[PDB]
Amino acid sequence: AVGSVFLGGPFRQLVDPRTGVMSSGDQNVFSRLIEHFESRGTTVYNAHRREAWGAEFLSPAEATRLDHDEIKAADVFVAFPGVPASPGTHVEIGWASGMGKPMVLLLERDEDYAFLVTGLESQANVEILRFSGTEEIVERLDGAVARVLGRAGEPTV
Amino acid sequence: APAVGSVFLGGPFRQLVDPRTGVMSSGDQNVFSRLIEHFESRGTTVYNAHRREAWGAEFLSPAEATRLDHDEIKAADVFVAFPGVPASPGTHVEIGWASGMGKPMVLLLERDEDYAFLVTGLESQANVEILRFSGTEEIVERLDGAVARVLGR
Ligand SMILES: Nc1ccn([C@@H]2O[C@H](COP(=O)(O)O)[C@@H](O)[C@H]2O)c(=O)n1
Ligand SMILES: Nc1ccn([C@@H]2O[C@H](COP(=O)(O)O)[C@@H](O)[C@H]2O)c(=O)n1
Repeated sequence: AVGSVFLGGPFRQLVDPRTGVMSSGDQNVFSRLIEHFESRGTTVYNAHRREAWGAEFLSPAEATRLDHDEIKAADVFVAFPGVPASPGTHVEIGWASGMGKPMVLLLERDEDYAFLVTGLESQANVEILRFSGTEEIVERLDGAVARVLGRAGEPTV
Repeated sequence: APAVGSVFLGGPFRQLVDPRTGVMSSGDQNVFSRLIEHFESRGTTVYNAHRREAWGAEFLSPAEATRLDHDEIKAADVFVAFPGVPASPGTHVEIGWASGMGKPMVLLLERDEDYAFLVTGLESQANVEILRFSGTEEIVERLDGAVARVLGR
């Protein structure tokens, strides 16, 4: 029941400078979430896959425009803010919250996140999904997406 | 040049609070204070969390901080911020709020340090001017010109 999702998360910090690409492992976490949605026929926008995991980077101007456009187009925004913080994902969190996009933020359990990320709870249309592994995310994500989509339009601060 | 009514000043906060004392260092408070005074002495109202929260001694809750910052950014004529090295998580959220609402922005980038693609990419896709700097005096000398240019659009 979800037409499209934008999936965000750390990119630069995950690129191995020796290889110019994200590891198999980091690619796998994003790929699990991408396939989770795509298997239901949902369109998934994701820069990491788009840019061949770091091998075919866009220019900063192109990356920025395309990401904003894809977030605007998508029904829901799902993202890992990152530990340490992903600068681009944090910009994206600002774009999405500022435009009233339904959001699911994937936060590592027992890690500290920014005041301006956790403070979005109850003030933007956001659900926080704390996780201790990728399987937990896969198990809980559909419920969280459905809830924030169900709230789209409810007034928020 | 356009009249400048108000500025929201952002930058690293958590990473600058000395865990030994619970407050920002003198040197760090001074950077923000100089920029605040720069604007206020020129008739411009300044919104700034660092001063508001007593340099770390009087933090707001995450919810209050988030709401107040978003509201003050929405209110302000221009957004001026240090994205930080290393990146300030909250300032990057604020950069997203400001760019997303089409706010005139001046981003203060340390010269010869690397910043994010989605920050430098704003230079051409949003109403932003990047001001690279090697010291506080350079920022103070160049800020009015940068503000005038973004406010003019
Ligand atoms: N080359 C890049 C770098 C970041 N980004 C966007 O910003 C986020 C990652 O930011 P970082 O590289 O700063 O961690 C991703 O969610 C992605 O959408 C991008 O689309 N292309
Ligand atoms: N307690 C806090 C923490 C962050 N912030 C906002 O976010 C930025 C700082 O983010 P960090 O603390 O993540 O570096 C500032 O520009 C400030 O406006 C705040 O207003 N109050």
